[PDB]
Amino acid sequence: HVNFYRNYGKTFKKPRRPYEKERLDAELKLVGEYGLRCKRELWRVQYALSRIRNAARHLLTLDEKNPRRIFEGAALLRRMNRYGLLAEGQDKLDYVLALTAENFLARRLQTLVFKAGMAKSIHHARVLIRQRHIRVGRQIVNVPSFMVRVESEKHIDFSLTSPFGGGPAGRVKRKNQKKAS
Amino acid sequence: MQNEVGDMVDLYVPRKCSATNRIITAKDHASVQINIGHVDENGLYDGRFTTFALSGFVRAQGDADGSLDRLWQKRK
Amino acid sequence: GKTRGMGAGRKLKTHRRNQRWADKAYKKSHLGNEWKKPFAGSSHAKGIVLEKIGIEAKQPNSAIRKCARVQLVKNGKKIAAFVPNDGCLNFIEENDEVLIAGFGRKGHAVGDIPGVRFKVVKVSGVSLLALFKEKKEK
Amino acid sequence: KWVPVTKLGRLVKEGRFTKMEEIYLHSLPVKEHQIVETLCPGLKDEVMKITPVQKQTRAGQRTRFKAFVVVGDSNGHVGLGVKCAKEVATAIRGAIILAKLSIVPVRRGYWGNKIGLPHTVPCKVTGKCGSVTVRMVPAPRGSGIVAARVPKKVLQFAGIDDVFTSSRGSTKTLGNFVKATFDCLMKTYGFLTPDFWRETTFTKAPYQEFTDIL
RNA sequence: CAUUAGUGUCUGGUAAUUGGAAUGAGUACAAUCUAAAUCCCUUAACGAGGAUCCAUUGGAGGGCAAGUCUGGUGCCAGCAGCCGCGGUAAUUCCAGCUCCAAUAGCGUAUAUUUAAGUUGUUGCAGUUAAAAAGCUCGUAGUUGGACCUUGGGCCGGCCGGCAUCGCGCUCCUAGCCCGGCAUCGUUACUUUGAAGAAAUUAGAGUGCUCAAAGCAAGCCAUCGCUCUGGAUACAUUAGCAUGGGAUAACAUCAUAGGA
RNA sequence: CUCCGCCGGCACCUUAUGAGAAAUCAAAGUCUUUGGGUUCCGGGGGGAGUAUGGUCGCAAGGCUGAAACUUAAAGGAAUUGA
Ligand SMILES: [Mg+2]
Ligand SMILES: [Mg+2]
Ligand SMILES: [Mg+2]
Ligand SMILES: [Mg+2]
Ligand SMILES: [Mg+2]
Ligand SMILES: [Mg+2]
Ligand SMILES: [Mg+2]
Ligand SMILES: [Mg+2]
Ligand SMILES: [Mg+2]
Ligand SMILES: [Mg+2]
Ligand SMILES: [Mg+2]
Ligand SMILES: [Mg+2]
Ligand SMILES: [Mg+2]
Ligand SMILES: [Mg+2]
Ligand SMILES: [Mg+2]
Ligand SMILES: [Mg+2]
Ligand SMILES: [Mg+2]
Repeated sequence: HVNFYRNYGKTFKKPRRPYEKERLDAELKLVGEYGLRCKRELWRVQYALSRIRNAARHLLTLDEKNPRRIFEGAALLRRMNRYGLLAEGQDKLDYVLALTAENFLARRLQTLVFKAGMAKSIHHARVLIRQRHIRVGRQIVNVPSFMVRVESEKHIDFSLTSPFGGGPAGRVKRKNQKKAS
Repeated sequence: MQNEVGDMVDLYVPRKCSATNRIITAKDHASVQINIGHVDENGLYDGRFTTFALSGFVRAQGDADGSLDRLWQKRK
Repeated sequence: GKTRGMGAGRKLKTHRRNQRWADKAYKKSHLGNEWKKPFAGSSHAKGIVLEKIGIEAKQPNSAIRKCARVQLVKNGKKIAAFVPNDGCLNFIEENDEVLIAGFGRKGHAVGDIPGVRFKVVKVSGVSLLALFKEKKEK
Repeated sequence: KWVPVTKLGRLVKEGRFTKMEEIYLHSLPVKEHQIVETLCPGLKDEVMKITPVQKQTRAGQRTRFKAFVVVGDSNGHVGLGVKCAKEVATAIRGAIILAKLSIVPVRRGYWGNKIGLPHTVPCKVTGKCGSVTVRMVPAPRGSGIVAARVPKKVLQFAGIDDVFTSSRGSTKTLGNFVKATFDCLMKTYGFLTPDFWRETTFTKAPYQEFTDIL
């Protein structure tokens, strides 16, 4: 039975200590400020960050002129720059370890829609993205955790078929017009 | 010690015992710092002295006296 | 002291092999007497209720702990199972099928109930939880 | 007010001391807590544990409360104070004053590369109190503090950001655990590293610079 | 203004307050999907006022986050992993309210890993907490003192190439009389290489709308097709080959049977 | 018999710069800064040095040596009281 060969994986991990106030409050700060739906969204960002940090630490352990260090360091730095996760002049691979989960959270399409105007709020931005209302280059994206790249940050705008940047009105805007007539 | 951009990032480089080269920590209250004065000529004293530091380890072994005796025998 | 020779690998490995038997967990899992236990290396087991007995609690407490003696279908052993909730003993009747699980602590008695390491979890194909919380009836 | 009773206290009141490092360099015993409270502007305190101890008597058991207070600016000074008193509030007050009296320097270092601000302990360091031994190992930047709650609070008040910690003994004895952690921090400055190989140029001690004023 | 007020800031909210805007859950013409259907992706028209289109599982003494609130019961019934609670003023039972954690999921049983430096090679212990055999001898086993040049220089920009007081060559490679030749002690060790299935793991590339994935795809005038990709690495032990000869094994110049 | 010195014993006294949970210890030091060599031996308290099999003994017994079950502590050092 082929299709048994399709891979799949886990994206987050629960905390070792269930109830500690300090972590609880620190996590709720982020879940509120960035308008996330639950702790799992924060924990998957942490897990992705821990992956990239283990890679960076391994490459930093080796010695320069090691072609693995060279090749993978250039690739990892390019990946970090491509998503705006790293300022200019920072391509030293020690500034990857300094990178924070707030930086990943800052690149989600929810946060960028809020930060670009268009939203008036962080929760308005989410409900705006999950209602087919926002496009990136030409495509209607409705996943708030899209993680835009720095190149495509310019072309974000409203959809051509949402009332707020497109064409025809919605259910209720038409419904009131018909009952009015 | 030094940041890689030239800066000096330690605060308070400690003193080192002049007999054993051990560090004299902030909380080592058995250490002393001796200033022995320089006699030159008529009057036989101006504000010129040489300084020696002894940590609590040496002072507690008793070897402070021998160490000081041997460190004062340096000629200039 | 410990052997440290380069050519001492046999001595170290055989020594660890001998000494691991001094460890109660290793010996418990590697000696085979778990297949002689009531459940025979199982999480749960089904049984028929033989009678309802009721057991006292140990000294610092004072109460009657209401348990049902069950016979295991798979092997015919006879055990006692606590019926956990207030009034759930009245759901238990005579000669009805019952699903029993462990008590926690992996075969060791829990709390103040003397010599009982099993608990009743289902009766007549219906949960004690649903009967105590009125979600389903039998 | 203050009206200090020590030579250091007098020199601090006249304001001829700006940081604590000129008292650290000369290993001077700091006997009045106000000396700290001027030289360290933003020192933060925290109660970590209140523990009741008892002595048996013919009439009954006499109870006293012992407080553990860690203090420190998160920029390289920490102190730990423990105080036993008949009432929790006065035990806490005495613990604050003792913790301020005990403030010690902690040197920070880099794990692999000397970029930016120092983040870890310089090298592997250990501390012991009673049966508890605490080991602190340098960690890569951004790796957090891998330690239990007690040493984590102590290290946070120290301004160390990344460190790998290991421990042994009865850490559930919080007294010895916290004092072992403090003892581990205080000896980061007692290890002879090649950047300390340079010969020392001695300076006049504060009792000797300010001779004419006293 | 901060005086003496008073309200207005980001709205924080019991507010079944008022107000429209937005949307897909559901329903469904149609097209598409498909071997035929189906689901998805597109989509006409329907489809949201908060009683419903109604979120649960466990908890609230400590560990461990969250009530010294109100009824019931009275060492009973019951809870409780452990410590413990309940004997007429229950923070622990039975319930209500309220609060807490995770959340389309959460609880329980059993097995296993972590915690566990409580199996310890790294890395634990043995006076008194468990634990030095009553004492010595002794074979295997493990362990084993020091000692025999790469030391003094040239050489070109880490190393080659020489020279000091470098056991040889006919035969393979063989400079224009000239480096750098092979058998007349073996191994461990180390260095480099070859040959090592894929899938899995790590990892390069790539916007399946994101992701888990997959091995694709991207440009053309997104016009009679262009550029393509489908890397790379890890792989203990054993076996093959290559340089090194410090460290350590095993064999061994006093019958000179030596060259 | 007196004084001095060097090896080798049985020990003792004073002291941490040491170690340890401490009592204490100049070896129980040179340990998270953990690696000189080697043998025996421990892994919560009981059950239990018990049952069983083997082996040695005239015998008493010696050596070797479990499991089921049970239990939240048993224990070491020191302190204040009684
Ligand atoms: Mg165990
Ligand atoms: Mg609930
Ligand atoms: Mg409850
Ligand atoms: Mg709790
Ligand atoms: Mg709490
Ligand atoms: Mg439970
Ligand atoms: Mg108890
Ligand atoms: Mg509870
Ligand atoms: Mg309740
Ligand atoms: Mg142990
Ligand atoms: Mg005894
Ligand atoms: Mg003993
Ligand atoms: Mg032998
Ligand atoms: Mg003698
Ligand atoms: Mg054990
Ligand atoms: Mg035992
Ligand atoms: Mg005693």
